[PDB]
Amino acid sequence: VYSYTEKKRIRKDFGKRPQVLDVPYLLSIQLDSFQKFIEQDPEGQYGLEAAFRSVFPIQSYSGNSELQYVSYRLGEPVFDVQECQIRGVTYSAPLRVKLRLVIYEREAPEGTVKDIKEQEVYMGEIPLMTDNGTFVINGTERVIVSQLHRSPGVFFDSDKGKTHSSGKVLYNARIIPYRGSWLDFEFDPKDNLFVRIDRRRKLPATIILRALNYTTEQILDLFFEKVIFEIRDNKLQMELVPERLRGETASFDIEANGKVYVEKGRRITARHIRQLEKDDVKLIEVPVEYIAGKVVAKDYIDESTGELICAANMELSLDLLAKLSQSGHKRIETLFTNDLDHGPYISETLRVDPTNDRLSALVEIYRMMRPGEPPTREAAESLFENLFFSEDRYDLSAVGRMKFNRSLLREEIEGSGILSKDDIIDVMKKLIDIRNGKGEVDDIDHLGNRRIRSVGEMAENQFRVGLVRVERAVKERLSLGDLDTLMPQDMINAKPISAAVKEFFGSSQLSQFMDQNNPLSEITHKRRISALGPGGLTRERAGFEVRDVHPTHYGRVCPIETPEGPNIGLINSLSVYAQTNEYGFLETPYRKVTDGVVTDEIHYLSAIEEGNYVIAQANSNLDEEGHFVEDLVTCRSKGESSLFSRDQVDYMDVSTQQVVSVGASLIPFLEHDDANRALMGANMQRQAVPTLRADKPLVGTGMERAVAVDSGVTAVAKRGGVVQYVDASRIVIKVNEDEMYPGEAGIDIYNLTKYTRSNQNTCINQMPCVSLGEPVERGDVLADGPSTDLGELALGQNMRVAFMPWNGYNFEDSILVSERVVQEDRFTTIHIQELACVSRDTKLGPEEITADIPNVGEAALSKLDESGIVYIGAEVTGGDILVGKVTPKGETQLTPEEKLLRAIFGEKASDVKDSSLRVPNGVSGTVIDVQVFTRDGVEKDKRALEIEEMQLKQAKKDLSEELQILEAGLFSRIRAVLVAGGVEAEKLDKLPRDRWLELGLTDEEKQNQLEQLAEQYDELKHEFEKKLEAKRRKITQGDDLAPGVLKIVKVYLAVKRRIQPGDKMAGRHGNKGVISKINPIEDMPYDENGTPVDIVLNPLGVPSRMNIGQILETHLGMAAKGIGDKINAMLKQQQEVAKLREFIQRAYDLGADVRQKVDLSTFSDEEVMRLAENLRKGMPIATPVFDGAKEAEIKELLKLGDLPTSGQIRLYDGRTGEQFERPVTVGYMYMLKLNHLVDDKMHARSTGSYSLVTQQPLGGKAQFGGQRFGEMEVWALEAYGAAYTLQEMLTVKSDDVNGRTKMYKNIVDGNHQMEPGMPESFNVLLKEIRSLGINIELEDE
Amino acid sequence: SDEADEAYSVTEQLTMTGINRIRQKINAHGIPVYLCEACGNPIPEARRKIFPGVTLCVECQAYQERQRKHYA
Amino acid sequence: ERMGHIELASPTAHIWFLKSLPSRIGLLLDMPLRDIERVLYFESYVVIE
Amino acid sequence: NIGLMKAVDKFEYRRGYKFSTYATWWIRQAITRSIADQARTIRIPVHMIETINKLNRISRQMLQEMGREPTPEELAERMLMPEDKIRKVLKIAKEPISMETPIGDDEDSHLGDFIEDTTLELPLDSATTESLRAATHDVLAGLTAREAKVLRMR
Amino acid sequence: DLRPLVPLDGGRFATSDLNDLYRRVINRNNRLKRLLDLAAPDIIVRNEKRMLQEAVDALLDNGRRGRAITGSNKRPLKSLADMIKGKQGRFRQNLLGKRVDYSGRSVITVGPYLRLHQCGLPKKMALELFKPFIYGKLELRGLATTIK
Amino acid sequence: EIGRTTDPVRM
Amino acid sequence: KAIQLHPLVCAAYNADFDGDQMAVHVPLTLEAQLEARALMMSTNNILSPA
Amino acid sequence: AGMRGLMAKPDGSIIETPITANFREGLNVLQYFISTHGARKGLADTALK
Ligand SMILES: [Mg+2]
Ligand SMILES: [Zn+2]
Repeated sequence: VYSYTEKKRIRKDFGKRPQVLDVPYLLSIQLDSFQKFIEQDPEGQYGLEAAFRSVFPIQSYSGNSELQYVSYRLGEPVFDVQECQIRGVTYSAPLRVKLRLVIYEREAPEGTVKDIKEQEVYMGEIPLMTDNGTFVINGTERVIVSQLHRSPGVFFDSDKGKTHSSGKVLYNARIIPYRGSWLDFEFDPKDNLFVRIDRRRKLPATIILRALNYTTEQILDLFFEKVIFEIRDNKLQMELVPERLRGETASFDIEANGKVYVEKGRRITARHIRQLEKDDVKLIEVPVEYIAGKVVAKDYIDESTGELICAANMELSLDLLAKLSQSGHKRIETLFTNDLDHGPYISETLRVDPTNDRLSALVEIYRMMRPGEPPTREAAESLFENLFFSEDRYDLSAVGRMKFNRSLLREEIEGSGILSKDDIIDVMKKLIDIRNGKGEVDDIDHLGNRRIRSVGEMAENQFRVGLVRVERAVKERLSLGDLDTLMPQDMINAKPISAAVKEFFGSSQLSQFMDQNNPLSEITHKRRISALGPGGLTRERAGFEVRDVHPTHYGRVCPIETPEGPNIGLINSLSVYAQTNEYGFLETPYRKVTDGVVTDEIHYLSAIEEGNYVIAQANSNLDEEGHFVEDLVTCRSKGESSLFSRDQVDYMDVSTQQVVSVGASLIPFLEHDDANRALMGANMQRQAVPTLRADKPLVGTGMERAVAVDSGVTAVAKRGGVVQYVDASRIVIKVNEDEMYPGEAGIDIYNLTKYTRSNQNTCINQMPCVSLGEPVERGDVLADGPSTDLGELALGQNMRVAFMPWNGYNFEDSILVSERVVQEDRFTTIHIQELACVSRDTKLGPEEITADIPNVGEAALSKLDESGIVYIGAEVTGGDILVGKVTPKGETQLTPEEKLLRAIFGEKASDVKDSSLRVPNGVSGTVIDVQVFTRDGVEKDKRALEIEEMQLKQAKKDLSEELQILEAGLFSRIRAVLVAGGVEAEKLDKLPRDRWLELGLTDEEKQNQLEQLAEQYDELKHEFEKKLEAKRRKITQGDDLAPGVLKIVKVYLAVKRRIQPGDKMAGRHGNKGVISKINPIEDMPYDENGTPVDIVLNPLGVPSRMNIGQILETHLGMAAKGIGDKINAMLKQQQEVAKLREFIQRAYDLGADVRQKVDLSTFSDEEVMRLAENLRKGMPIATPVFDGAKEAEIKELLKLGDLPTSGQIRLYDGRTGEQFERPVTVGYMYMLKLNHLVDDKMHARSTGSYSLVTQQPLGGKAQFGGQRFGEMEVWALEAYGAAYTLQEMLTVKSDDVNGRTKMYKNIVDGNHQMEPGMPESFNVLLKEIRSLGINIELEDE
Repeated sequence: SDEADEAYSVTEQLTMTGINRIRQKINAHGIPVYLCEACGNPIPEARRKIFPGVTLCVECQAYQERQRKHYA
Repeated sequence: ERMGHIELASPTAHIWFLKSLPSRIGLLLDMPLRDIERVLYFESYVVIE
Repeated sequence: NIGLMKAVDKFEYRRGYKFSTYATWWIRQAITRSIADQARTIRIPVHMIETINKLNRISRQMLQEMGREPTPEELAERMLMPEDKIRKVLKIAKEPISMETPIGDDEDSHLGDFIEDTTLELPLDSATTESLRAATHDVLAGLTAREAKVLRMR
Repeated sequence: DLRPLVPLDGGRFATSDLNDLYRRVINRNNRLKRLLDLAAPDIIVRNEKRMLQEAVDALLDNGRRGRAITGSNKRPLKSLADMIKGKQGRFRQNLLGKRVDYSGRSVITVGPYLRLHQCGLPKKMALELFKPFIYGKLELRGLATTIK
Repeated sequence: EIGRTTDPVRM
Repeated sequence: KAIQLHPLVCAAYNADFDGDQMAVHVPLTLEAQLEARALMMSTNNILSPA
Repeated sequence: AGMRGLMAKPDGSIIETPITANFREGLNVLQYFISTHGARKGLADTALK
């Protein structure tokens, strides 16, 4: 089986581990999220419905006349994606909501309304995610990177011995809900348990217990055990059990049934305990000095006189001895403790507890929560019960409840939304257990503790914020109920809702510009997992362990791809096969393992569900039948890794790539590279710029085809068929009737998107990769895009690189490129960039765009047309006038003696000042699109009229050609549809083509299909005319611009940067580089045959930074190119199809037992010709990431062509023509450009603009600003002996208002010398220190 | 110089430090005692053979490590 | 360069000479800063001879 | 509170009427004149803020009665203003931006670091002016005394 | 001109927060005078004097008061002493190290054809950094009539 | 009776 | 369009050629030029000051 | 060429499971994950150092 865009060039594939689960749609993480958010599901689980069902029973406070929710719906997008990008608007959906007003009766507690109003109300506009997960917010293509934060739940995270001496690990727990306020228990070095509220002052944790309506005694019952004493006619026969005995001395004569077993002096052991556990030990007679420190459990008062005998939680003494003796209490309750196991914590907490009852507790926590404000019963009542136990301002989500109930070892993953007394009590218990008994300080980088949000959840949260802050006002307006003077349109305001959602989308920390310069960059931006933003941890104060990799990052987050820089490991990118749970934790696929068989069933696993299991590994052989080839297979039970026998593993890794991401899965031979090198390679190849002729990765990894398919940059067939008419601009697909939907014409029309700017100013572009007359099945790619090539993801060019130094032109990391690469133009890029000339209206008048401009010759204003704007196609150059913009002005107040000169020559002081948009300096491109917007009150100019007419003609052409093609489809339909059931072969073409709509055949389901096709024709033309009139409406109806502006004009330059010394090009393994020289054709080294190397890398790169991957890629790529030119040589001499089929079929075998099977006898003798033609440039070779082409197969392939096995040759210096000693390595390496072109970075400032508050220059190169002579450069000049360079560098050059004129004129008259004065900025600092009361002056004036 | 070379150097010094600590830990030679310095009991002499200079028996030493396992 | 001024209808303490810690107002009266804060925000009268 | 004082000094008891209904209009008008007075850092009169508030009311009414939003030459019928005073009023309503607004990507470059002074003159302009001074000086040197004096007086 | 209110395109304005803080203080002070003119109960004048104390304290530092009074946007106002203190104040930023004319930037390469004392330099970058010297040399050389 | 605050709305 | 830097001083700058960038400042005055040629010129500087 | 020793984890704990495969040979996935454990600690400490 092979698809026709795979059948063309079948990339040769090493790799042996069979694929078991295909790499799914790489963008599902956003699509299904936003599908949850914006598809109306009959339930409250997901989407807007959850928000409405949480916020829309609307009862009026004390009015009891209500407003309730019925249903909603998304409107129609006001513009399509294309118009929305161009005009520039958020491609939105009007969010109609059909609410139902229910006015209750006065005296309607029964539920008896008077009447009801029910009416849909437009409530804001949630934007729409385009087909590729990218929203379009203001024309710009935005992406909402999914956020990774801490799950709502309960965490035990004692800090590890920092705050106090002795390394005393102080234990603490937190209940971190979704909505509400935190609640954190913490221990002290005094061994006391305090509660806190969300970083407020401390409080002993039992205050919350006393404020939960708990007296001291029931708190003792919940928290401590009970031991009851008996004065069995003499002095305290106490009840006791051997586990209570465990770990003690012989405090007395340790007896049992009157017989001694541990005499007084000997320490308790486990043999004593177990003996006496058999010995029936429950009660003994012990000395009453044993209770010299034991806290009495409940309150004891003499009931005879009302006197207190001993209060709750107090250690006993002989005072309490005699007190119980006077009333003879036979039982005395205390709390057994043991600082080894049952530490006394709530004991001393109540000791230092200042409050007693619920009222005192409430007032205490009120003075804590809202200081200053005087306490009072009802206020603190409402506050405390609103904080944690109200629905409105508190909610543990489903996530919170699952994680909380599991961390407490409950078994219900469901339950309350708000907290409960059970919650706090059992969390305190578990905390104490962790302290003394068994627990753990779990972790907060464990992906089972970190949940993934997304566009769905976040947009729903912001929509909830909008809805609640509109429901407040609707509550107020529904305070004063009325009958027929208020609808469900005037009690709701769309402003706060849509305002908040536009808030979240337009300006946030997450919704960021898309990286559109590379399908890899695009699809890695969409599936990115950022741990910052509103609700996450900030970059600077983040500190640590979130940044490190954790053993549960296996398969849910790529270890080796993450943005180096001050935020590393905060911006993880999701793994290849990773998915999101229902809840939000990151699950990874695995294959079920039976006894000794590796099942082909796949189970997805959450994060905490790995440690319970022992999991196999992808690099595990097996004898085709589930049974492993070894009895020991490698596994990782919990964190660590070992060998385990065949009958111990339950799950195996689905494929060897699932540890890496879709960014680093494209790196050939990654298994041989340092981790930092895979990191750098991922970062670089994400950033490659799409070149002129997208070549192909000569050594890929077999993931690029799926990567180019998933990122929708290319146009894939949504249905098979035959490509009827191809074109540089569009593809037309005549569908097969196997797939044709019954009531319709067959045709499908793809509009290939020609040169249009990507967000990084690169040139998006699509080319038909299809000839005329070729079949194409579903999912096939018909038109490749930027950096896609027959579906392959091609980013750079494969070049004959040679690893030798060559004269110090690549000293540290430089790269010496030959000029053949500039002559073939195989790094020439394209760089479309807008330029906007806006014509606002100042109070002196408007700014016209006329060609009439002062002070420009005819050569200057030549390339413009009569209306001012530039022609399409003019090859503008640096400084040319693109849009003539002459502004009104007046009242020059001209200097003396220029009035003199003007009087001596008599020229006109034209009131208009030139401010025309010109091309920037250095840029020299060609204008390729000129749009003109207008303020609809403004009358259109000439050229704007011309562009409107052109767009209207083109739109009529487009929609009409649509109608023509689709009606031809209807013809090739029902016309030949006649031949089955009503056949009329040659009486068919006689009557015209409009005919056959009224032909006489058996009026059946076939004739019914004829009528349905013809009426589809009719309605199709009617919708054509409707859509065309609406199109002309949109094209002429006028535009909306920011206020004040009178008309905008835009130019689109197309620049074509070739390459030059400075342009940073690199490879896929971290091998960076900057071009240094660009040698002639000849000075390159050349081999036996005379083929010069193209690029010459530094050989000291390889060992020092361990990345052998580039060398293995070079060897295998040289082998692939040997196969390529062997095929080419066989095909120049028109050998036969026999020899080509033979040799190619030998090529696809290559020794080792591979997972690829190709049978070139099932290929047509003509079909092999297309393939071998595709291979004449060379042979592709895929290499899965960790299970690819081992080196011996590289050797056999290099031997397949007659290339040397060693991979090295003897090169000849082009200059001297004398052989280099010591054979060098040459081979075809895949080198990328990068988007750090020297043209964008080079910048020189002599004397330009200046800031306004401080009289210093401005920022970098956008304002023509100068470089920063910052502080440490001042230190460097001070450490040197320089003193005058420093003075002129901070006085004359930047800040002195007059120094930088007397130093400009002095140079201009050839006299280098300066008059320094005092820098303006110190005068500003003087003024502002003096602007406080702090007087400051200068002595010795 | 590159920004990954520095990461390599820091990881290499970190790994070397951990390994040198662990490797300097275990008893290194060579003196028998035949006798626990906290319980005096008879060591299985193969165990002491494992580390020339074993000063504590398995139970007491495991209990010691368990005890410092909390830092409290 | 020119600097207008503002004749406050009531005096009002300089925050720098009050919360620099050592509170210069505070110890220039040898008076604790908590009490100065009680006096400044009209929460506690203070005697002046 | 000042409105409440002014109400109490004018309040009548003999009306047999509740006080709060008398104090409410007073405090409302006082607070509203305040918020029109010194809310923005560029005072616009009570009449302009009343016109602006009416336009906001009319827009929040018209966005749903039309469906998406009203355009300025659509409020020519919803409100009866000249359809260009609407232009200027929409222009005036915005608030100025804090010059330390954190510019995008969270670099500390604020908008203050992007506001150039378009009042200074280019040093090329200064050198041109002074060299022009010199040129006229040595030109006028090439004349009589009374001619040069007449041209320095005229 | 040290707390400017420069105009932005299309009618917006760029103000510095010192303007807003001064306006706050002036408003509250004039209202306090208007209160003493009517001799309100001491509760209101006490509240107003508290408000003035807080306003001047915020104009001085905009800290020291729990919640620094944010601007229209929910960001705290850069007070006056927030133009002196710290990595963004005048001291560490605009006095010790300044943005400097006569200074370009560009990627570097190797160039082993160079003596130690000399550095390559692009023609365009030198033509830009060295514009005034070129004007002087031209004018003194008679090629250029006048400076324009 | 109260501890303290600044929050002039509080006072 | 790239400042070429003689390969020996790249060790002092710590400037590899991955794309690292330099700022060229100009000494205007005569005192400044004489300083740069008598204090900072790269040939008067071959001994690390540490 | 030789084996690339025992990798350390971010804390400094040295995984007794050592990487026995060098770079000229491949590395099965466990070796690579265990290596990235320490490698990203290196990077994340040099970006802040
Ligand atoms: Mg660098
Ligand atoms: Zn022992």
